[PDB]
Amino acid sequence: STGSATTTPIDSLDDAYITPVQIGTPAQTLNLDFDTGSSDLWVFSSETTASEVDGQTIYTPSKSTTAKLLSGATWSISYGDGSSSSGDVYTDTVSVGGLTVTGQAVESAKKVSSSFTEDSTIDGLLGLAFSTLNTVSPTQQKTFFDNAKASLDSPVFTADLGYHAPGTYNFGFIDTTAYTGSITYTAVSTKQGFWEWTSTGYAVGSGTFKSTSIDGIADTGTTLLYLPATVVSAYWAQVSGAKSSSSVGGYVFPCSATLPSFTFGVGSARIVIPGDYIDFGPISTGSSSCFGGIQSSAGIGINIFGDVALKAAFVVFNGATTPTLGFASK
Repeated sequence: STGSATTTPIDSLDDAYITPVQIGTPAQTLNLDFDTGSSDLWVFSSETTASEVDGQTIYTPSKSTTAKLLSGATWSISYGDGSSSSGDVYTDTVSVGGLTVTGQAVESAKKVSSSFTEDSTIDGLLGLAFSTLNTVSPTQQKTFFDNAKASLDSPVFTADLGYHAPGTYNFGFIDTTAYTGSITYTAVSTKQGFWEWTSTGYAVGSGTFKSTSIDGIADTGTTLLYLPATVVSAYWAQVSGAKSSSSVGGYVFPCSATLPSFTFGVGSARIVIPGDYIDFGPISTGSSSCFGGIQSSAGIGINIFGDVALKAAFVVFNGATTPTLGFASK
């Protein structure tokens, strides 16, 4: 089997991407944030505290003839941005782009933090990291990809995120029309539960490539590109007036600037992030200070190849017995 679904930016900045997902019988369609940096499929639901729902579409398990309470199971998750959610668990039928999994753990939110409430466009998350990170207790649950893997034509999914435009998540096949050149594959460590790999270096604009190993995660659920402070300083030094602002929370730059590109290495190959992808617009409405799309990871503990980087590539998440990542230009 295969599946193919369009993913759409939630706003004009590509702050996140939503993909429609069918849950239950009859289908209830919710727009979920596919997140290769976590491993829980959770949804706003009829059980979510009413004051914490503000425009999201909810899953109502009592209206699904295939929903079953997973007795005793609870979940609770906290994300790198400080947001969180928690609740109980049902199993139900879940379909993405024509690919159907029966018995998928659907984690029903009883509580969500303010950032989720405040984002009316995201009805939940669909985790695509390794199932060892799944938070369901006392019986850890498998991700949608893990449950589908054996049925797929090939044990892979691909992320093809658009810049200010829709893109595609495919399951079970590699669309050879969706990229240019060849796909370069690189090793993955699953030791932290992430799609963790080592970039071979970087360049700023037309500058010379610096060969240096940068360990980080391919994370579709993180908006920006978070890299070591040395790398980020080298980037922003090429932008007149750019500075790191403690009050704003990162590097800002004059909105009048033209940003240079940023290149990252994948083995001997190179992925080029155009400068425009690094512009996240005014820090507040009407400001001439703009927020940068490349930020320091120094306070995180891990480097994160978020959407800013991944949207410049066609990315293969290869879930073979030894997982690997592939990147192609497009």
